[PDB]
Amino acid sequence: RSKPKELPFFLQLSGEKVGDEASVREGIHRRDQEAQKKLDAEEQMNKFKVTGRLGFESHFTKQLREGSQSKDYSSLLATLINFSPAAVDLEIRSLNSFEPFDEIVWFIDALTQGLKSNKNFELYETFMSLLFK
Amino acid sequence: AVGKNKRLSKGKKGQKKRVVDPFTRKEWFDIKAPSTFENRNVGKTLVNKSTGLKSASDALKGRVVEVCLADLQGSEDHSFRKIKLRVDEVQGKNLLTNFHGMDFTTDKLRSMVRKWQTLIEANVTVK
Amino acid sequence: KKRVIDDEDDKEVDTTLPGWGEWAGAGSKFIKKVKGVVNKDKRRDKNLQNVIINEKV
Amino acid sequence: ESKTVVVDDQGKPRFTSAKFESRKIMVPPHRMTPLRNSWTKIYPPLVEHLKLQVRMNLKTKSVELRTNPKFTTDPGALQKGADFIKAFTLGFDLDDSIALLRLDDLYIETFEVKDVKTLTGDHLSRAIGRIAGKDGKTKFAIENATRTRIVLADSKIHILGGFTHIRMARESVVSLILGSPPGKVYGNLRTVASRLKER
Amino acid sequence: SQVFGVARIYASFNDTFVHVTDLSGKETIARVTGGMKVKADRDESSPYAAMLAAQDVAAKCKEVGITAVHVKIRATGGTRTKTPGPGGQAALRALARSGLRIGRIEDVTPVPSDSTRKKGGRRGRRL
Amino acid sequence: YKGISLNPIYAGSSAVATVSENGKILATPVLDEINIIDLTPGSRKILHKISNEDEQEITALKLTPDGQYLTYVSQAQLLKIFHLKTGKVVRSMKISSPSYILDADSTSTLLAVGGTDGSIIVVDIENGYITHSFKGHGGTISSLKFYGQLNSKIWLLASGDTNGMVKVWDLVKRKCLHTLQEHTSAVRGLDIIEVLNLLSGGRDDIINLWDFNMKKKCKLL
Amino acid sequence: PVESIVLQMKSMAIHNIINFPFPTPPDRVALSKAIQLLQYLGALDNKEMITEDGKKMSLFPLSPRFSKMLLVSDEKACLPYIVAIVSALSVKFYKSRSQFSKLDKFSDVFRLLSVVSAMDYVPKEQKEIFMKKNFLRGKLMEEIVKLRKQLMYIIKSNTSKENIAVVIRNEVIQIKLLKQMICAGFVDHVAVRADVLFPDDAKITNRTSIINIPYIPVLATRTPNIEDCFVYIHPTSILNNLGEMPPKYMLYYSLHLGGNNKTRMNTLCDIASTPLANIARKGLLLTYSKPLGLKTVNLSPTERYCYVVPRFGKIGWDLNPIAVHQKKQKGQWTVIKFI
Repeated sequence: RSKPKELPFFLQLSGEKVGDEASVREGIHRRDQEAQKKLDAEEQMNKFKVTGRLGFESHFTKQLREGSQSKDYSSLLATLINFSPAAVDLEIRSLNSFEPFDEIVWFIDALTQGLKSNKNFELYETFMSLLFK
Repeated sequence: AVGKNKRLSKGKKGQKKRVVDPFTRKEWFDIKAPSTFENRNVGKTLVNKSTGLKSASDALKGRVVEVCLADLQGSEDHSFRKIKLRVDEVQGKNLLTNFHGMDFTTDKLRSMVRKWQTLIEANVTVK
Repeated sequence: KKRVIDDEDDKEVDTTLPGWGEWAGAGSKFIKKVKGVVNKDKRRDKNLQNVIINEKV
Repeated sequence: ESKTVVVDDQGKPRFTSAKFESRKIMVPPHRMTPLRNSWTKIYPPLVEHLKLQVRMNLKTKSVELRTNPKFTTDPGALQKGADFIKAFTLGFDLDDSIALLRLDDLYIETFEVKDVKTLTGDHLSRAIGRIAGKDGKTKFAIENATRTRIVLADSKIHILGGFTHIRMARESVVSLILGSPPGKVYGNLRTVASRLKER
Repeated sequence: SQVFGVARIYASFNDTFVHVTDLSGKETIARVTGGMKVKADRDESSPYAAMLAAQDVAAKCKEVGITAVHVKIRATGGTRTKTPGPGGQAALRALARSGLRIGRIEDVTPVPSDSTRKKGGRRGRRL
Repeated sequence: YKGISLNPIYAGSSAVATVSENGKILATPVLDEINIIDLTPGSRKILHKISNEDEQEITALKLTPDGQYLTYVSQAQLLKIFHLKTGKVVRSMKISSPSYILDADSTSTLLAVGGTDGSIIVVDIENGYITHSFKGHGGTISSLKFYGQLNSKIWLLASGDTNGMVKVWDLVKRKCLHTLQEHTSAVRGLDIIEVLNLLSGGRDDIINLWDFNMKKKCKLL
Repeated sequence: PVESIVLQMKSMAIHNIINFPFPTPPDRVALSKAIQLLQYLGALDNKEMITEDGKKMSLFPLSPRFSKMLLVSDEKACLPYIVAIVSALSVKFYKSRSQFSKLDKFSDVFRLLSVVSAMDYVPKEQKEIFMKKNFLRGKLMEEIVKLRKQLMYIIKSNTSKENIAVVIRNEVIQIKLLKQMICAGFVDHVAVRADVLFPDDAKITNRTSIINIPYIPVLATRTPNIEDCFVYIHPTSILNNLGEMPPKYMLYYSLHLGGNNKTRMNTLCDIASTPLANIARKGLLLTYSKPLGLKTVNLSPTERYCYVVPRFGKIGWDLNPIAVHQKKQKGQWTVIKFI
């Protein structure tokens, strides 16, 4: 709801638009728009070309992995509470979902430990609802 | 019309089966122009059959072909002119032809006739 | 200065029409002058360093 | 290419891999002056979008369109250009003949007043007067109604447009020749234009 | 090199014949009709009719092997109209697109010198 | 009411029907389709109708002496080679000349097409790529013929013209070996027999027989 | 040739290759190394099934690295040079060696390319005076030419290439594509030079022969023992303690331990970030990161464009951020094409 709002030289007309009722009586661009959308996304990607060297592992997943190694996610709960909501939704949607399901199992472990910790209960349950979303 | 709502008439009661094989039973013959012209060899015509050598001879004796002098002489400036020849003797897939008549083309005649001059026509007979 | 000089100078157009002579086509292949308001050498801002006099005005 | 044979299984062999055209068209002098006048807006679509070598023999008063064996692409380009120059020769406007080049189903039809009804002189003058109308009003009415282009020569008349469009224009013109007043034929024009706009 | 046939294109007012013959007009290679290509009675005088006609005629003509054709268009002639119609122009375009080598275009319409009466009457023929 | 529709088999287009070495198979053009029918004593049936397009008629078609491939040329200047096992067109390529004569080798490895312009092209059947294209004579092709042994190194390709001419070519060298002008009209049929002797049926009246060699030894037998 | 034999088993439907018995079985750790190396090379996926690449390698009767060379070089169209390379590797002297090392192209694969090209350039016994000027071996050189014509015939018969005129003949050059295909052959033997003992800090102080101390960590995650190890250049290679060198990574042939307990790489190719990215992408080691201010358009739940920094990695090193058009299927964001 908050996204903003906004010829060939050889014409190709059809037998009804021109006077060709014989071809009418015996009558026998969405893909262009898809390719156009591919072109606009390509324009966005070649537009942004910042070559600043950034880290491989992000801070959130690094802290989550460290919490799973330590078998305690207290620091992860801390940074989760301190996150910005857009960052929360971007990270939760960009979890990794493979066949071992390591990240999802660790996230559920963290939320169980948090609900046992009994602080910001509204936030922990809305985090789990966002995960199920 | 070959439509299903074309009302049938007396018409197509008894047909024939298309088994004549016409352009296999027909035969190609090359014609040739008199020596007065430059490029004599022009085209090939179609004889109905070869069982009748009389048929080939009579059809080719009756043939009246027509060409244009531009293509006959290589100079395309004789575009408007046109001659008619008629074939009169045959010899072995090769025909000898002679002169029969002449004409212009109607586009040239209409482009000649203008609106602020007088036209004069002479109409003679000779031998 | 270059703008107004090319403005006021006498033009020379090429009225060569492709066509009439020979094959003017994609495969392979009549000049008149119109006097301007002044010639480039008849101007009265030559030899003046920083002056632009418009003879059209 | 070199030539060697490879004997496959089952003894099979194995090998490896290894016209210009011209038209001419005349031009009458009364349409040769506008040809010289607006020639520079004629040859660019012929040479750029059609790939058609153009000459003009002013010694024979003709225009020649020759297509090149390698530079051109489409076969029908030559016939399209010939129809283009033919429409301009018959006397249509330049943009309208460009439209004939631009589309593929525009046709040109021609017929005469003595091919409708034999008229003798002064009546023929009044018949062309009734077709033309005061300052081309009836003529441009037929134009705007049926989406066509009408050219009145001395006697011959020319209609450019789609097939059914020039058919309806021919009907209206023939009724005008037989003597229907411009009020009645204008009412019929706005009726046929109403139903044509609705469809 | 090439071989030439004569494509006589009779663009009638309510029909269209595309008759291809050899030189001299004796042997007829192929012949069609507008209605016979398209099964209606309005559409027997259509550009679509002429296009289908010329496509199948060019098929038969290339079958026999004639690469190039001189073309002789024709209107109905007589005391009727004397100019070839949209059907004829459509047939010509369709032949050129079908790819027979077009050699030379003529318009042999029988223009009466001094015609008889026409079918209309004193008030006018049509409408 | 119950209704059993009986359909025509060899109708419409003037192209020859073809069979393999066994009578078990047949391929036939109806006006746009190629019906394949099995003939077996008693249990003659149909296999599958191929339905490329109703517009263009089949110009020619050929089925190899083993029932494995079907090669057909339609009205547009292209050849479609079609697998018979899977029942699927394997390849299709334009030839830019309306082909009318298709001759396959006894072995299923080579098939040659020939049209009206005079140029012929011979294609490999299993892999649809043309080995070589002969410019040929300037006349319209009326017949072709192959000579190939099962395990050999010499292959001959003979073309019978609308002119009274037969051009025999080497295939492993691709040279105009012998140009025999003997007939007066088209060569409707051709043949090559083992020693070499060559037969040519010229449609006017003639059945020519030429003694023949790889070298310049070729006279009228 | 255990990589090729397990390739043969996979292409002929042996799916329990550890459990597959022999009369005399080879080393199981060795065969598992072969599995992981071909999985990295791209003949096999992470779930051990064959690929189209592996089918082509099984039709090829030769080594997997060399057949990878031939496949990618048949794609990028440098067939005579690559067949010279594989034939040579299978079967003033300093002024001449510099002239045929051909600055700037530092890799001795390109040097011996210049050798074989100048050899086919020169006619007879000037051939002999040329090879005595260049201290070569004429017998090895004719071995190169006969083997390269032979492998030309081999890949013609395997029909990976287009052949007209059936008999097979041998015949700027796009150096980026050349080093790219050499990378495709030479993975996983990667190494990356390190500051500051390698650059121009070490221009002191010897005359007429300067030493620029090679300080280069070697990496390969399929070989985690030698992963991230300091290496020094081999002296017979033409990069013997050279300096002022523009690129950063080198793909080598093989490591070997020699005198003063010093390890050395055999032969080198000078490579950078996006060729490593393309080749490891076709392979396996490019484990990607989450995308990332830069926009990440998502067309469909399956398809998106995004800016990802990939990891070449007991640890590996990472690379530039690349824009990538990747698809989500089978529960992972696999990569189709680069930007």
